[PDB]
Amino acid sequence: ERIEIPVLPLRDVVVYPHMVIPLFVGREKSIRCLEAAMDHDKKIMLVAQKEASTDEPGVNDLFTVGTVASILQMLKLPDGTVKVLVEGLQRARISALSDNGEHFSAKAEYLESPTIDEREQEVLVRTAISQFEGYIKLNKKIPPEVLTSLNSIDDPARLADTIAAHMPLKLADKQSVLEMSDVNERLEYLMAMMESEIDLLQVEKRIRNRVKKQMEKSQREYYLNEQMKAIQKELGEMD
Repeated sequence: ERIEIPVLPLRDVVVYPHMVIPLFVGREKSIRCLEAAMDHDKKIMLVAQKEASTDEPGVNDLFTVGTVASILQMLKLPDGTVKVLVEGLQRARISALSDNGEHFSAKAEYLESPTIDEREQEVLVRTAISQFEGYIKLNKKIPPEVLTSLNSIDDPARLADTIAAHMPLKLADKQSVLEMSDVNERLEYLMAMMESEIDLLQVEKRIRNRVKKQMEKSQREYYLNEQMKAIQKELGEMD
């Protein structure tokens, strides 16, 4: 499906379908289009830029693929900056964009491509939820309950986007997950990201524990030895 709407660049985020996020916008070149799209069926195209998070992005500075996202609110703030809450809807490819003065006009696509063998994908889904489950245990910044809340949800595409959204992926991976149309492939990629992380978090934990035991052993040695002094002193001062 061909769609002809405007593009808002995101400095360092990727907004996945069914992901809700506050964007903070303070440019003379954005808000005016964030309003003109507000009263135009409430739908925005969200494309992230790349290397040198340059405040004045050109036309080659955007990625090929983005997210169509609806606007949940707009809110002027004490410093003149609009907090705009959004929800991502579906991914779409750039045919060609256009810097029409300030904002960006663009065409035109839609995400819609699954895979064969739903037995493999059944397993692969189960493996993914189960890996995430063990992942939040090591992450712990993530609400232990949005795991189980969306443990139910059928949608594999949505499962993968929920996992992507809740992990501290680098941009490149963020976008490559957006760019992958095959839901199986992105589930296996994210399972590779989780595992990598998990390993890293196990290394760091072991290190932190060796380090704590050392601090505690050293501190106690110093205390015991300030004791020995203070006693030898009180003893000398006797006969």
